Parts: sequence; C-alpha cells; structure tokens
Amino acid sequence: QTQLFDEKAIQGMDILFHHYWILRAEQPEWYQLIREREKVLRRYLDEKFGLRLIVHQHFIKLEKIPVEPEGWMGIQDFQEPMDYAIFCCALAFLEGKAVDEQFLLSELCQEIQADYPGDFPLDWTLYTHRKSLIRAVKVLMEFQLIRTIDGDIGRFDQNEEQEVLYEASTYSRYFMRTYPDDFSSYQHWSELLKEDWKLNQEDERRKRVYRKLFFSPGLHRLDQQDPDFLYIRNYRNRLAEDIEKHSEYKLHVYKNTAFLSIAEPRQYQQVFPNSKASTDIILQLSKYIHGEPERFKANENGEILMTEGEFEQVVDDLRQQFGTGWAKYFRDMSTKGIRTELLRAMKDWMMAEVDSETSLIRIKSLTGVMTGEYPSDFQTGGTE
Amino acid sequence: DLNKSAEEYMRIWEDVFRYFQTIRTSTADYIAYINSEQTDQRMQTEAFLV
Amino acid sequence: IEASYLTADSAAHYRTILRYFYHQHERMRDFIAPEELLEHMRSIPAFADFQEDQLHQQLAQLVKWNNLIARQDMTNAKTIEEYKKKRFRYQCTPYTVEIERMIVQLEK
Repeated sequence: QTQLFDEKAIQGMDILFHHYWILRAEQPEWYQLIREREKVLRRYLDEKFGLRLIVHQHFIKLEKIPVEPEGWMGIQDFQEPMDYAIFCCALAFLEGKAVDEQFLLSELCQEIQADYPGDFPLDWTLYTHRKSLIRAVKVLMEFQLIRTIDGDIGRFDQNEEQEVLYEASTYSRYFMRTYPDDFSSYQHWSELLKEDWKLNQEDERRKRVYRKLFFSPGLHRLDQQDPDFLYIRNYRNRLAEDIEKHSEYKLHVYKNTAFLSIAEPRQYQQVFPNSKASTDIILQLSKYIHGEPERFKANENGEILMTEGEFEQVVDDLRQQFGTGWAKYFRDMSTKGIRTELLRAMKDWMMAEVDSETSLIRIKSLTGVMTGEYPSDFQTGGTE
Repeated sequence: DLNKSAEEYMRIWEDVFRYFQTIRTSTADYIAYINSEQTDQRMQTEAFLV
Repeated sequence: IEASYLTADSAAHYRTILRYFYHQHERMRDFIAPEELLEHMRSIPAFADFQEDQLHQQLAQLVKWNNLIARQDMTNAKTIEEYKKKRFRYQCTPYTVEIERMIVQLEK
C-alpha cells in the first residue's frame, strides 16, 4: 500500500501555493487535505522545486523563496517602505509577549516608535504615520498573528486618542522562517538568496526553472544564451507532461518567453485577465502593437523599445479609439497619469520594464500572448 | 402487574425519584463546574492544575 | 471581627455575600470576582436593585476583616476598561468557611 499523486495531492499543492500558509484553527478542511498527502507533497517539492514544506501542529507552510524577487510578490496591502518597517517592528514587539498575552494599542504604538530604526523619528501626530500603522495592523490581523478584543482600529485614522486591546496569538512565533547564520552578520538582502541556493547545489537548474515557471507569471529570455530557457527548450515535452500530470497548468514556450497557463482558475487564485480596468487597456495595447508589426518590430530578445513620449502617444491613440469604452476612472485622467497607472499594472504582471537609466520602456513578449477588443456592435456604436 | 399493595409502589417511586433528583442536582452542579469561568480564568495559572 | 459581618450595619448583605462564597467553595469554585457576587445580590428580591459601588464598599470592608483572600486580576480582560482596571478576585478564608459551616449546621 503506497501513496500516489492524485486529485487530492493536486488540490493540496494548489492550496499550498496560493496561500502563505494554512492554519488548522481556521482552515481545517484544507489542513486535513494537505496533511494526508503530505508525504507525497514533500517528496515532489523536494525533488523538483527544493522548497521546504513545513508541516506543524498548528499550521502548514511552504517557504516560497523566489529565484529573483519581483514587485508583485511582496505583501500587497502595504504601499510604502514605512509600512514594512512598522510591520517588522510590530513583529519584534510580539516576540516580547507571551502567547495569549493581552496588550493595548498604545503600548504597541509606543514600542514601535521607540524601536523604529530610521534616522527620522516615527511620530503619531501625523495622519500618514497613523494610516501606515493601521495598514500594518490590518495585515498582521490578516495572518491571525494578533486577535482583537473588541474595539475599533479604523478610528485610529481620525482619532489618535483611540484605544484597542489586542491579544498576541501563538502563530506569531512561527511567522518568519529561519536564517542560515547569525542573521545579523549579513549586510544586504541579496546575500540571503546566495545562501538559500547554497543548499540546492544539486540540480540547481531544474529547481530554478520550476520555481520561475510556477511562481512568476512568465519567464523571460535573458539573452540568446540564457541557461534557464535553454533548459526549458531541451526538455519541453517532458516538462509539459510532468506539469500536466502534477497540476492544473499547461506549459507554453515561445522564442522569447515561457509561462504556465491555467484553464479553470478556482476562486482563490489570481489570474490575468481580471476585473481591474487597467487590464482592458493592456489588452487593447497588445492588439494595437499586433496591428503595426513594422513600426513595433520586436528586437531579437523579444522586447519592444519605446520612450516615454512614444508610449504616451500610443496611449493617446488608444484613448482616441477605445477610450469611449474605458472605465470612467481612466477616461477622466490625463495621458501621463494613464501612462503611470498602465505601467504599474504591466510591471505587476512582468509584462514590461522601465529602464533604470534611460527611462526607456521595454514591453516584453509576454504581452503579445493575449489581445482584446470591444464587441464589433459597440465599436460601430462608438462610431455613432 | 399491579398484584401488590399500594405502599410498595409509593416506596418504589419515592426511592426512584429521590435518587433521580439527587443525580439531577449532581449534573447541574457538575456542568456548572465544567463551564465555570473560574476555569476560564484559571487556565492562565497553576490553579488550572487544581 | 466576624461578629461585625454577622451584626454590622449591613449584616444582611454581608451574610448573603459570605453565604454565596461558602456555596461556591463547597462546590470548589471559590476564587470568585465581584461580578458573580453582584449577580447573586441582584437575584435576591430584596437586593435585586444592587449596585457595584455599594458591593465594592462592603467587600473592601470585608477584606479589612480578613474574610477573603484578595488577588489582583492582571491575567485576562474582555474590554479596554477592564484591561485598564486593576480588578481583583476573592477567596474565602478557612475561618469563614468553618463559621458558615456552623451556621449552616444550626440551620439543618
């Protein structure tokens, strides 16, 4: 009697990926499902990805360490570095509280203010600082690191005198993974990656390719001799067969990009396209680029190079043609604002890059996978 | 089948329901003990051992 | 000092309160806080309208007489004010248990 990767194991793998961790107290069905196949999941993840699956009494967690960090990966509810700083300081504070210990919001604010490591002090009389603290506490509460004894933190936005009674939950201990050395000896985050891959010298390339495929929306060819892409090219067929066998995804490969598509996305997943209006303009831009191959001839690496002025001209052309159907949010905003918003959206999906030095825009081949248009009857309606 | 005196029946009923009311009081008190918020606050100490 | 609780200016309230303490002790649920005693006071028709402040005055008076063992409630809370309050929990002394046992025996 031996275990096999089956519907339950596939479901467990998806649940592991699309959440940070699964809590027994809140996700008993998912926790039970994951645990039953936990042997097979551990085997497969170790052999192919190299991720460490942590199975514990209270939670199950997959330490998703990326190959090359990307903007969309981080905690999205946060919008400024200060939010991350306050989040980390709050964690440091919770290390000082015993399980189920109760502390008031004022104590947490005071400790965060004291520890906050910047040259510029953290001050609660401001609006922005209080808003940052509220976002940090909301993300904390999202992971059930701290429970709320009745009160209201949202009022903290407009009433610094607000008070709340919080409770440190057990999960605070396990939130952050362990680090190789005395972690303080390191000087920059890049040094962490050089460690996490020092443990995976064995078949580093296969784990690299699998992590890039499963994590990132796409995998872009670095140059003509990118080793990851060469690996994918050499083993396209067996990679596709294995991925189809072990998960819902199906592999695609092009001259300048490779990615996994999903046919029936469940509720909890994030996918492109989606409801947000900025995607509509992304699809329209993709179609517009398809329509002038000679003007936007892609270079050998699959990138299309445009300067901010040229991009703004393209966006103006789009506002002229399809703007009638855009969401009212964009219809009312100047060209440069639309350019900024669209470029942020396309950055999240690794569709394009903003060149650090020349401010040149690189539209990656992944954008050309999908194109969108209004129904012809509306477009003729737009003519009326 | 009711082929005996009435006093025997009264004594039998008396014993039965005296004991049943005893048990009813016992279960009321015991369930109060189990639910006790005394227990709920007593978790946070050695008194929980008591 | 116990004669005071038996015959002071609030002997009825004192007797009721220590009787509830004795009740809870006999069932091994003795380390009581003011709230359940207030509930018991409100249960009786005569003191049905009881208030927390008079209860606190009488209970402080009693702890002065060593009828109770006072602990500070710093372990848990349910509201912000409850956290800020330096509340207490009370346990009846062996002498109180014994005297109330004698009174109950006379009652029996």
